[PDB]
Amino acid sequence: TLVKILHHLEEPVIFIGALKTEPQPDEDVHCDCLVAFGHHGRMLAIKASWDESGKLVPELREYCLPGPVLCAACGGGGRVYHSTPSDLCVVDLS
Amino acid sequence: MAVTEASLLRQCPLLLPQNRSKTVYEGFISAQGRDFHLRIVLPEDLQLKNARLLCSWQLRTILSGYHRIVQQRMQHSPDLMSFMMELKMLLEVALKNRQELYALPPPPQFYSSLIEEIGTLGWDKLVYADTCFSTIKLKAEDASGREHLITLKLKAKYPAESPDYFVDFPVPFCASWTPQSSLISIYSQFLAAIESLKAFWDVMDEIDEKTWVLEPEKPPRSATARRIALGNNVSINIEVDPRHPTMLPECFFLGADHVVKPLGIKLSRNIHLWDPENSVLQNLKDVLEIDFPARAILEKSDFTMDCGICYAYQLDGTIPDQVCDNSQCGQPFHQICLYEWLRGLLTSRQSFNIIFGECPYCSKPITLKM
Amino acid sequence: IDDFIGSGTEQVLLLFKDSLNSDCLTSFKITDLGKINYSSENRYLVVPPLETGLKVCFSSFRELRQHLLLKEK
Ligand SMILES: [Zn+2]
Ligand SMILES: [Zn+2]
Repeated sequence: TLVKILHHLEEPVIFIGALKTEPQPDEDVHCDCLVAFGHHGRMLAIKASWDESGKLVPELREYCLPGPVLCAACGGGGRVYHSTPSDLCVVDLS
Repeated sequence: MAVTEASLLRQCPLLLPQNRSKTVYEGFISAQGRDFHLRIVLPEDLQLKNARLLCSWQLRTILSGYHRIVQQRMQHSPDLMSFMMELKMLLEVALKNRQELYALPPPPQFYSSLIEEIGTLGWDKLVYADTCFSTIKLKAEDASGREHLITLKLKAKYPAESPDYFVDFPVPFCASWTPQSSLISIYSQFLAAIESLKAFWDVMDEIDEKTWVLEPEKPPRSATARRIALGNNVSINIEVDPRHPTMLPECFFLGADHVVKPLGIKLSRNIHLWDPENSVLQNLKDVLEIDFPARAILEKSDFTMDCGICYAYQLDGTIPDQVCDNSQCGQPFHQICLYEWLRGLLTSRQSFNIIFGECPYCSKPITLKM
Repeated sequence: IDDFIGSGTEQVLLLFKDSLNSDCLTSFKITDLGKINYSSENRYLVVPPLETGLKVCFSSFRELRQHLLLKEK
């Protein structure tokens, strides 16, 4: 010199990243999925479908994982390591 | 009702007209024990040709991949009544397609009752439980002292509906499920099936030990067929009836046309001396007047017992089966490989399911029946 | 009290009396009060699924509380 709204989780945002689901070494991996976390432990996931109508449709999930999530990161091969004040847990999207 | 005074109340109880002019509805819409938030603005007049429809972001997620259907339905649908009818029926479709989002176990009668019932069984029985508590796998022992497992896959309601039972043995298991039936009930059914087959298990285990079982390898419990080796590079396959195992099975031989003739002849002449009070092996040995080899592995380890076309043992299940009617070749082959060869030759001619023509190695007449 | 194993989780170390030997940290007892226990499977089969059941049930509980506040609004 415009800004677009995607989902609006009701609770605050903690981590945003991206994953390689269906991982069938290189640093730049062409990421298939998109990930966000809430504090209260709503997870969001997005994927490309191209299924049933012969056209691309956005596949949303919206999970409710336990505990106030405090932080997270992404491990190679559609894995997310996230942490609640009880334990450090993992989620496998692959 | 007919009119959308009472019919609207009866079919969207949870929609409260906010304005005097019934123009702004708000509230909830019901589907599969689940209310979703919704605020459905009409114009000054009752026209859905032009109408806003706003949602909860939870609802937008579940109506992704139908936005066009909804927009079409708004424009084409006469009244609001029928609109809501169509919208609900479409939510039933959306959720029932994404059925993987569901099956939440109730806290009061699930996690407690299943432990009570497993206590009723015995904890030596259970071998696996899933962290969703969805899958369990349970164990039982024969009079023989053999382990047979059973997987259940269980829903949000275990005791209401039947659990999905996956069990090894070949005949279909039937489980009389009531809401009053339980893990001990269906376990007793499994033991009943076991003790009924007991003879079958004993016949096939007796086979696996005391003869060279060839064309199942690491056999399942479902398997009724048993390609036994005898001599070298001739075999007999054997499909046995579970209900009457000791009874004669459907039986036939692969191998050399000059080797197999006398075995068929001897079987025909001795088959009356079949007796279902002996064992399978104890009848075959004295019917066929022979003994078996117990895994001739050490001596003929790398003798080239392969196709002699592709030079492989195990071509996608396939075993070297088809041989030469010749003392000097005796060369085994595969069906697939020997067809693909013989199909080409100018020498070869085909009858109904038969192909005549030359053994690759020795150029003598060899016959293939598909 | 600390993680001497290198599991991540804390353990308790207990040192018994010096009457045994004039030597430091002889006669120890290391324990988690769960599974880890050092010193000088039907049981161990059903706890993780039951804990996951508790966590799922806890998530549902909290979800319904949220659902209920919405209806009040
Ligand atoms: Zn030949
Ligand atoms: Zn071959």
